[PDB]
Amino acid sequence: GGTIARTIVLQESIGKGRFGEVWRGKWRGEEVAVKIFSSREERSWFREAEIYQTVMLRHENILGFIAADNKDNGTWTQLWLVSDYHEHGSLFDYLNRYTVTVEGMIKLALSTASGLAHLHMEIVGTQGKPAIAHRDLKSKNILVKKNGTCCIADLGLAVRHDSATDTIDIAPNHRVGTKRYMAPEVLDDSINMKHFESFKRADIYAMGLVFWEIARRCSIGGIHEDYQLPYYDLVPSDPSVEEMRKVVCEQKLRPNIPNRWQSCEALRVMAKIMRECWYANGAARLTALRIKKTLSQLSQQ
Ligand SMILES: O=C(Nc1cc(Nc2c(Cl)cnc3c2OCO3)ccn1)C1CC1
Repeated sequence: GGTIARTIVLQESIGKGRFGEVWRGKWRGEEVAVKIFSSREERSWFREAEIYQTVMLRHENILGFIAADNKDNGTWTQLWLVSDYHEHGSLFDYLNRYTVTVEGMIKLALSTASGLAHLHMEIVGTQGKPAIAHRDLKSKNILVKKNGTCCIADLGLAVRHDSATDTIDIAPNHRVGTKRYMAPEVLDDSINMKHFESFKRADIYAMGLVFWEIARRCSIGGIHEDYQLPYYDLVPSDPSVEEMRKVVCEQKLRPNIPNRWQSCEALRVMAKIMRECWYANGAARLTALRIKKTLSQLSQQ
């Protein structure tokens, strides 16, 4: 019989995401992470399996996919996605728990940017990889590895591009992701969803917000900010699209960039990146590749 889900033993509930539930399990004694969906969540499970099985997707900054599988407990069927397990868990949890050095902040930012640039990059060839946009990037969907680098997870809302015929592989709906991190053009439904570049540009805005979350926790001489989500100072917990739109589109506010960040070159570079991710017009935003190059150069300095 089956060689994956059949031989994995669940040990601990991690939490619920948008769809399904995440567990820590053991496969041949090795820790793995398992996202479990019910029968009525088959479409979400299949789509996420489909994205993870994209040719040439594997990358140190994308969550390591092990397998999609079914498991029948004798009463109902569970739909499984099995991945690498990372003890730290999400970047959200990590940044709540800890402060980071300049070096640590750069490692988190660069690795996140490298993951995104890999998603975004079309790789030509017989085993070519289509460009992929995530559509729900946030600190809760990025995991921190033991080596202090990040990998991106939760690929179920992603869209894939066919460059040749110029088509996206699904018919995407407006506003599928996390409201707090929606780009201005997503918030007001102005985004042109026939244009794949628009989804890439929306991801960059969200990454900018994640970079802000990280930079806050960069402690220099004991001085740092408390952990906050972007827009903590302007919208309620669990904000509505209208609440978000009023702040982001009408008032045109972005997360505050503290004065203390100009006094350190690494923070200065990060703050400049954030601004250039946060333009209301997506076409003006930096690319993931450019951001990766800037952070790579910085980590060398
Ligand atoms: O939570 C922890 N680790 C952890 C959590 C993961 N979450 C996810 C996410 Cl976010 C999305 N898709 C998944 C996941 O697992 C399978 O598919 C993955 C790996 N490791 C440690 C704090 C206990």
